[PDB]
Amino acid sequence: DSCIQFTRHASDVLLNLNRLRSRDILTDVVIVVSREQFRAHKTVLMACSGLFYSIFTDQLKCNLSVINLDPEINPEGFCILLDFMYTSRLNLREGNIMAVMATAMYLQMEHVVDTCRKFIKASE
Amino acid sequence: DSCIQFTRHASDVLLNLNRLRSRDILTDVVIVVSREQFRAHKTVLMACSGLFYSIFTDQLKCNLSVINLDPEINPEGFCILLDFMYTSRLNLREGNIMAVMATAMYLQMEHVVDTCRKFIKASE
Amino acid sequence: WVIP
Amino acid sequence: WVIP
Ligand SMILES: O=C1Cc2cc(Nc3ncncc3Cl)ccc2N1
Ligand SMILES: O=C1Cc2cc(Nc3ncncc3Cl)ccc2N1
Ligand SMILES: [Cl-]
Ligand SMILES: [Cl-]
Repeated sequence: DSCIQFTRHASDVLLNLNRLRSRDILTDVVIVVSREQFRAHKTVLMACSGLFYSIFTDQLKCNLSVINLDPEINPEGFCILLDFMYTSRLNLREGNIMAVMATAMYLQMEHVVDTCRKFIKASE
Repeated sequence: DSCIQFTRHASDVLLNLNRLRSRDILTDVVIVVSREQFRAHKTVLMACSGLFYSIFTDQLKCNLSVINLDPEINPEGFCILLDFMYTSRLNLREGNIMAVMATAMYLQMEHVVDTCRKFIKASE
Repeated sequence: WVIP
Repeated sequence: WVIP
């Protein structure tokens, strides 16, 4: 086509979605991780994660207001990944890299899994 | 902080939100324009438009599944802006610029209003 | 704004 | 990935 494009549009949209999350506006699901609860928007979770995409396209699960993750999932790893989903920023540290990578593999967040693999390989 | 950032994350999120819109997945509102109906996600509309942000933060309107726009709003202008919201691409043409600018002013989409003003000023 |  |  002959469209023009606003370079900062996608980033501004994600920034606003994160502001709605902060203020708990229009959040439609609670993710339960080892009795730690995280409120989010189903569409943002689907847009970032192969696991949430599969969950919320399921005819029965699409209607659930609570999703319980596997008990092996670490709440801090989930929190770091939820923050990444809404900001593009990943708080990756020596002390959390194993939990973050395991959570990203479970959530099916391939780009996060890739950078964790590379950061681990650099330290060996 | 000491975060790393995935450059293409925001763009990939918006691309996935547009794929959900195309497939009518988790759309939670219908926008009615001169008897033309557009399905969308309330959060994306809020993230892009000052008008939708005000509408869906209202305690009564946040719960509506149908929103009727002012009858002076042109459906093609709305369609072009809805596409921009989900893609960052604006299909701005000599034949639609007046309708697009009027719709962007009503929707309170300041960056769109700005480029329309500039494109109009270049033609005078 | 840019030409994509 | 970049340093923001
Ligand atoms: O690594 C990843 C990230 C990711 C996101 C999604 N999301 C969607 N895919 C296609 N159409 C719409 C959506 Cl919402 C699916 C798989 C994966 N895998
Ligand atoms: O031009 C524009 C675009 C735009 C978006 C919004 N959205 C939000 N603002 C702040 N926190 C969350 C959200 Cl969702 C408000 C005003 C305007 N004005
Ligand atoms: Cl990812
Ligand atoms: Cl705008």
